[PDB]
Amino acid sequence: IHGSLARAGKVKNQTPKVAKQEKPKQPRGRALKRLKYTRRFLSKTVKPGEKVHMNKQPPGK
Amino acid sequence: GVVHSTKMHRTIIIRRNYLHFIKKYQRYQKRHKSLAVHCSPAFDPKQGDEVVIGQCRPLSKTIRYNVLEVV
Amino acid sequence: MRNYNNFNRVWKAPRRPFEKERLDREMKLCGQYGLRCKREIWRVNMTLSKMRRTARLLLTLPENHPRRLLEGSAIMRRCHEYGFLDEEKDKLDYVLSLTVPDILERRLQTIVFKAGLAKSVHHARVLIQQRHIAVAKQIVTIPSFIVRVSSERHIAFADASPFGNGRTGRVKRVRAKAAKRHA
Amino acid sequence: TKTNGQNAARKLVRLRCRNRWADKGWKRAHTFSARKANPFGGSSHAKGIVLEKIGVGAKQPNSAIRKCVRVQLIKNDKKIIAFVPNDGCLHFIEENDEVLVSGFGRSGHAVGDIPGVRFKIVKVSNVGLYALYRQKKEKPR
Amino acid sequence: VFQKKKAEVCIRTSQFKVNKLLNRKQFIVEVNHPHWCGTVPTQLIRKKLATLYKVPDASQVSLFGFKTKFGGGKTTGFGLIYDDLASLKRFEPNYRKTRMGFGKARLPARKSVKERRNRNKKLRGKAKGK
RNA sequence: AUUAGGGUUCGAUUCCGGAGAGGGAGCCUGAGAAAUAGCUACCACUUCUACGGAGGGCAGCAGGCGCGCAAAUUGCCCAAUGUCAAAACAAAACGAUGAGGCAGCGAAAAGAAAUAGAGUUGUUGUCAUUUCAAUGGGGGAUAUUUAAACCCAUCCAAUAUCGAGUAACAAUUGGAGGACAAGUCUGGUGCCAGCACCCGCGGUAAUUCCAGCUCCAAAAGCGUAUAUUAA
Ligand SMILES: [Mg+2]
Ligand SMILES: [Mg+2]
Ligand SMILES: [Mg+2]
Ligand SMILES: [Mg+2]
Ligand SMILES: [Mg+2]
Ligand SMILES: [Mg+2]
Ligand SMILES: [Mg+2]
Ligand SMILES: [Mg+2]
Ligand SMILES: [Mg+2]
Ligand SMILES: [Mg+2]
Ligand SMILES: [Mg+2]
Ligand SMILES: [Mg+2]
Ligand SMILES: [Mg+2]
Ligand SMILES: [Mg+2]
Ligand SMILES: [Mg+2]
Ligand SMILES: [Mg+2]
Ligand SMILES: [Mg+2]
Ligand SMILES: [Mg+2]
Ligand SMILES: [Mg+2]
Ligand SMILES: [Mg+2]
Ligand SMILES: [Mg+2]
Ligand code: NA
Ligand code: NA
Ligand code: NA
Repeated sequence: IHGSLARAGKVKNQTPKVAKQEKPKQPRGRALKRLKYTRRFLSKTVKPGEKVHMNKQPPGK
Repeated sequence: GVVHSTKMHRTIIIRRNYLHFIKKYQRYQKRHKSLAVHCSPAFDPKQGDEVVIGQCRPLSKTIRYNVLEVV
Repeated sequence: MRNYNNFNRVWKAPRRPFEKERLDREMKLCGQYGLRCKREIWRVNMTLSKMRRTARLLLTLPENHPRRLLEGSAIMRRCHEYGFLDEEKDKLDYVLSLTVPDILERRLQTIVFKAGLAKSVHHARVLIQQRHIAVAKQIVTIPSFIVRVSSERHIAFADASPFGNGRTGRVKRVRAKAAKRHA
Repeated sequence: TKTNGQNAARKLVRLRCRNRWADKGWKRAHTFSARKANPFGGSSHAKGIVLEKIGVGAKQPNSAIRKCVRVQLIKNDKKIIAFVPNDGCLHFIEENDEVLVSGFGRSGHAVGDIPGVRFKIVKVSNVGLYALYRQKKEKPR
Repeated sequence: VFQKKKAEVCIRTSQFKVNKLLNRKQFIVEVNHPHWCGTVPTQLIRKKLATLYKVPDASQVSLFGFKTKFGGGKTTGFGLIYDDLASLKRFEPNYRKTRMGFGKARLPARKSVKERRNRNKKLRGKAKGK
């Protein structure tokens, strides 16, 4: 017949449950802004001619 | 004003023509008002004549002015 | 109901939410001046926009206009007293050229760090928030305190603070109380 | 072209009044036809009762069964079709349940590949549907 | 550096005014307490003000509305010095006299008075007050 | 409110003016009312009764029932602000006042502002260590405030006053193809579930779904819907 109301939610129940891992807390407020400012403008020297990636990923497939 | 109608007994209608300014368009439009004025039997105005009127107490339902001069 | 206490907003959000040129420039200001959030920058932006708006209106009027003579001298007195401009720059045209860092430099957070009371701009903010800094012998706990040039020399450690003439702080007080009670 | 006379303000006023009706947005705001046909009657939200769960096929070139419900509004007994967002949220809705409905974001226009659906389910049994989806709350009864 | 000292209180008077209409003197009282631990009690300020102005009885000084300055070390309020104790007990508001001890006892709850008045509107003669 | 300017739009709502006290219409008194916590009648509702009768008008305050997407306490006080009045205050001797004020509730909106700061050594910066001081949240008071309380403010001895190290006192809300700041990442699903304001993604190697990780944006705020202004 014209489709099924069943199968609703199929993928959410299919997806294996991966627990969210525990990490140390991050600074909040001004400290977090200071932490981000250090990485962008103080942790490295800018090399012109190549853009800067803030979430560069390891190679795969 | 200017006399508009002279068909009532001892009463006349006058017209006050003026330009009203519309702010948005920065231009004028022609407008007029009509007033019922008591005319004493000492003036005998004609349609098209121009008169000077003065405010007085209500003399009828629509009359609030009296003819003071005819030009 | 029947309450007539005025209130108004002091900041405005940027029209374009994601501009890499503006985001990088504002992040540079946030980390250099130790600001908590972007609202502090935008609060300064609103202040700068008000003064420039008034200056532009005054420059339209002729020089002899009483509004230009009165209101024009008032704003320059404000710029000179708070250090936004310089005494040498005594024309309304220099109000138009004011920049955001100029106001940011006059903040108590920047002044304390520049004066040497704190070894970092972040040290200055926490020191001010911890009632260790006094301006003209008055404790100020507001980092956004705009310091006048006249009161710049009167900034020092608070009388009641352990860094000035006050009693001992927290860790020393509890330790001595711990040392006494442990007997 | 247009009139330019200094004493021609009446013509310019009349011209704008007549031509403002050609604007579909301006006409809709100044006419009651849209509100009379609007099931919400000009409201942002409306409460209703679920009549049945139905599956609506996505428009070409999409291929899906968008899960919707038939809702009868309490305020005016008008029947509407409302989309149920997120994955598996249809299980949170039952027959004769009290649901809060909202617009779909385009002010009465159909949204996405769903053929003619302009409403979505926002709350069910007085608790937010998205909160149930994230397990922040639990459905009473 | 710290210097352990006795906490001393200094009374400062400003905007002093004498009005014979109410038989008193009005002034703003400023209190300087650089090393005080907490707030200066109003009783202590009354004693110092009485000695400062050389009044016979300290009970004829009335103080109220003391606001501590931000950052500590200062307090400002209002003070009245009456010609005699009789004038103070005659012109001072009841709530201020209650703080000093010689105040009238509180009346019954206003709610109960409202019920009694409304109940009496039914009665005609000699029933009111039973 | 939004706007370079011209404009567009909102104004039930604090002040001024008008109107009304369920619906209508009459009227007495009075300087002033076509009054409604005044009267009379009718129509709608509605309460008590011993059945003969007698009543009621929250679009005042608080609070109920409905209605709905949608809006608080059946609280304290006349201390302030005023009104009325035969009336200063006080003395056996305290005028009323839900007008008003003060608290409760209250992420409408608005202002200020924490969630850390300095180092040591090891591995210019990060990281593992390692100390050092500081401070609130909070708990308290000779007290202060207040009509009385409650909030602020002051203080942690003045002879004599509690307290951060996973500072667990643990920040969230939406996103990461394009518009539009941020992943050729890793698993799971195969035009299904779902996403997607728009363009589009998914039919077995998904930059878009469900997840983990990482990253981005704003931040004690942040999404969504509907109006409205600019665009
Ligand atoms: Mg202190
Ligand atoms: Mg033509
Ligand atoms: Mg414009
Ligand atoms: Mg109005
Ligand atoms: Mg209405
Ligand atoms: Mg009336
Ligand atoms: Mg009613
Ligand atoms: Mg009278
Ligand atoms: Mg009436
Ligand atoms: Mg009533
Ligand atoms: Mg009636
Ligand atoms: Mg609300
Ligand atoms: Mg009163
Ligand atoms: Mg009240
Ligand atoms: Mg009230
Ligand atoms: Mg706030
Ligand atoms: Mg926290
Ligand atoms: Mg208060
Ligand atoms: Mg990008
Ligand atoms: Mg795969
Ligand atoms: Mg994959
Ligand atoms: Na009520
Ligand atoms: Na209140
Ligand atoms: Na993802």
